[PDB]
Amino acid sequence: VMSSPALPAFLLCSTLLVIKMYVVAIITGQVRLRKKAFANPEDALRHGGPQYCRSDPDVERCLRAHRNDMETIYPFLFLGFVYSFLGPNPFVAWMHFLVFLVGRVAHTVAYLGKLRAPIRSVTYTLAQLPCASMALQILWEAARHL
Amino acid sequence: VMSSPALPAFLLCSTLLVIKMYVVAIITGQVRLRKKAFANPEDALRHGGPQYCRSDPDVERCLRAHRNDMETIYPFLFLGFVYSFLGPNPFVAWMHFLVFLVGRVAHTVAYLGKLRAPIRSVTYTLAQLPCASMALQILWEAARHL
Amino acid sequence: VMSSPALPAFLLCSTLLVIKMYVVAIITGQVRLRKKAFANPEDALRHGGPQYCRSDPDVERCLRAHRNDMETIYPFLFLGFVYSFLGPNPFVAWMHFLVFLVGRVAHTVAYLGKLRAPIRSVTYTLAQLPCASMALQILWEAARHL
Ligand SMILES: Cc1ccccc1-c1ccc(-c2ccc3c(c2)c(C)c(CC(C)(C)C(=O)O)n3Cc2ccc(Cl)cc2)cc1F
Ligand SMILES: Cc1ccccc1-c1ccc(-c2ccc3c(c2)c(C)c(CC(C)(C)C(=O)O)n3Cc2ccc(Cl)cc2)cc1F
Ligand SMILES: Cc1ccccc1-c1ccc(-c2ccc3c(c2)c(C)c(CC(C)(C)C(=O)O)n3Cc2ccc(Cl)cc2)cc1F
Ligand SMILES: CCCCCCCCO[C@@H]1O[C@H](CO)[C@@H](O)[C@H](O)[C@H]1O
Ligand SMILES: CCCCCCCCO[C@@H]1O[C@H](CO)[C@@H](O)[C@H](O)[C@H]1O
Ligand SMILES: CCCCCCCCO[C@@H]1O[C@H](CO)[C@@H](O)[C@H](O)[C@H]1O
Ligand SMILES: N[C@@H](CCC(=O)N[C@@H](CS)C(=O)NCC(=O)O)C(=O)O
Ligand SMILES: N[C@@H](CCC(=O)N[C@@H](CS)C(=O)NCC(=O)O)C(=O)O
Ligand SMILES: N[C@@H](CCC(=O)N[C@@H](CS)C(=O)NCC(=O)O)C(=O)O
Ligand SMILES: CCCCCCO[C@@H]1O[C@H](CO)[C@@H](O)[C@H](O)[C@H]1O
Ligand SMILES: CCCCCCO[C@@H]1O[C@H](CO)[C@@H](O)[C@H](O)[C@H]1O
Ligand SMILES: CCCCCCO[C@@H]1O[C@H](CO)[C@@H](O)[C@H](O)[C@H]1O
Repeated sequence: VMSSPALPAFLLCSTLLVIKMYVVAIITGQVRLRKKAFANPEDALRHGGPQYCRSDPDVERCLRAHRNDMETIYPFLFLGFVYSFLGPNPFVAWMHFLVFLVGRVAHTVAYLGKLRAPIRSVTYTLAQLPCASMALQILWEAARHL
Repeated sequence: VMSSPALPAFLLCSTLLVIKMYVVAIITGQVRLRKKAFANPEDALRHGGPQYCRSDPDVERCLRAHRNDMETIYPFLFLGFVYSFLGPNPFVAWMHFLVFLVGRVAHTVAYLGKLRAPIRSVTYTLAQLPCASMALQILWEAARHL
Repeated sequence: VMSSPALPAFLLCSTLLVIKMYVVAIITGQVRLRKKAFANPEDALRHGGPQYCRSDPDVERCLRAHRNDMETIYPFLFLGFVYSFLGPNPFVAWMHFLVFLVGRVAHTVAYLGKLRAPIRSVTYTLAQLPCASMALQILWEAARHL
């Protein structure tokens, strides 16, 4: 974990974000149970009957939050890991990881909590900024070593 | 690959799971062809006409299995890789990877095979357990190096 | 970045592909705005009224392209990284990464541009070939170190 000074901070933030995705998965399951809205007939038949194989807006919302996480957090897992080894300024790297962590936690709160627009959109944008920054830095480092 | 004693086992299990996801992708395509259920008008027009741009429950099921894989296997690729470098007991690490591999293969069989509830849900839970375990271990290691 | 001769090429191609996924995300948002097709009532109410919380075929197409990217590019991020450290022939490794990069960029163009079948399907197949190749190579290396 001490292979680079920024690595511990990266691993802390990334792992917290993975756990945060698992929290969304757990919430999704609980909403399915509460609202009796199952994706599969085999699930529905165990939990009240075939009529409960149905869509639900809250389930769909949970799935959107989880999908958006997959569209954003998974790239961060890659970019942040590589970036940790490019010798960035420790504080600067910290700030990249923290902005992503805070932005993404806020995104899930804004999504699942149905907060007014443009709160969710702003949190998404905030979090994407350090990702764009790391991506460009990796490009320069990779290109110059070709 | 010998950068850590647990790494070969991790790389074997992870790569098998990636191949298992590709198998789901291949099955999905075959179901689309068999059931004539295409997502795109350009596909449908090559394969019988515009009426074949349509949803199908078996195609949707394949997509759910693939999506669930993305929600679970992708985090494992990250967590398991990092965990391999934290000096875990070789046998203990093996067990983490094997439980995930077996649980996830069983999950796909239970999903695509339409096995009775709660078989699929149990396989998902089984496989998530070693992921939660690795995530916590990474948190402790990262935090203590800050 | 010089931990292995193939690594710079891998990091260049992978990071470009992550940026290419972000481009799809940006396009998706712009299509939502242009076509007034929002996934969430809170978005719709800021942008003209509740009737604009609705699906749209172009938005759905963008989401399919992005999802297909998640089904294919994310595995490449893992496989290509590991493969970079297995001492492959530099030119051979380059070719694996370039075929994936070109195939995937072409895939997005074919998907979003609604090009005739089987153009998109062929680009997908082309790009999967080096992934299958790397996966098998990782399997052999991992297995022989057990
Ligand atoms: C900077 C970056 C780097 C890497 C990847 C993506 C991006 C990136 C690119 C673009 C955007 C990006 C693009 C449109 C954006 C925004 C951000 C924001 C914050 C708004 C809301 C505003 C502030 C106008 C408001 O409502 O007042 N719009 C309009 C909008 C609103 C709803 C929907 Cl569904 C789609 C589009 C956000 C990003 F994170
Ligand atoms: C432990 C862990 C670590 C990390 C991430 C997630 C989790 C995790 C957390 C919670 C669960 C978790 C939550 C509800 C669960 C289960 C597991 C299981 C196995 C059941 C079925 C039972 C056994 C009751 C039955 O039917 O008899 N329920 C109820 C249920 C059933 C169907 C649907 Cl769609 C949603 C919820 C599964 C997990 F893997
Ligand atoms: C080789 C590999 C390695 C790893 C993972 C997957 C794969 C992999 C496996 C299979 C395929 C794979 C499977 C069916 C394929 C193709 C490739 C191609 C190119 C076609 C179009 C043809 C050429 C027949 C035409 O239309 O003339 N079909 C038929 C088809 C068409 C549309 C839909 Cl929705 C589903 C299936 C593509 C792959 F990339
Ligand atoms: C990481 C997981 C974050 C979970 C954030 C959940 C925010 C829940 O927020 C709640 O949402 C309800 C309906 O959506 C509203 O009725 C409540 O007013 C609101 O408190
Ligand atoms: C990694 C890929 C695993 C593929 C597992 C596929 C299991 C197929 O299982 C089959 O499913 C059919 C319909 O779903 C049933 O009619 C059959 O009884 C059953 O054998
Ligand atoms: C990485 C992002 C790639 C973007 C490729 C977008 C290709 C757009 O292609 C355009 O699509 C329109 C409708 O789909 C058609 O009407 C136009 O003829 C076509 O030029
Ligand atoms: N897949 C996204 C691509 C763009 C994006 O990520 N937008 C942000 C800010 S508006 C978001 O939170 N999207 C909601 C979602 O993905 O469900 C979408 O459909 O909107
Ligand atoms: N996205 C999941 C989150 C929870 C989850 O992964 N549940 C397991 C056990 S019930 C599952 O197999 N879900 C089916 C699916 O994701 O389609 C869901 O909608 O259910
Ligand atoms: N999830 C894919 C699995 C197979 C696949 O990736 N097919 C390629 C070639 S036909 C594709 O471009 N699929 C379109 C898509 O995923 O939306 C599907 O539903 O088709
Ligand atoms: C998409 C808008 C976000 C801009 C990200 C800024 O990212 C910055 O880019 C500079 C030039 O590449 C780099 O020198 C710098 O290290 C990086 O932080
Ligand atoms: C979510 C329920 C799964 C529990 C995972 C247990 O995980 C365990 O956690 C302990 C305390 O952090 C660790 O000491 C131990 O290494 C780890 O295997
Ligand atoms: C799914 C069809 C794609 C085939 C990928 C070919 O992949 C090849 O496999 C050989 C045998 O494992 C390896 O010796 C070779 O390094 C690899 O490039």
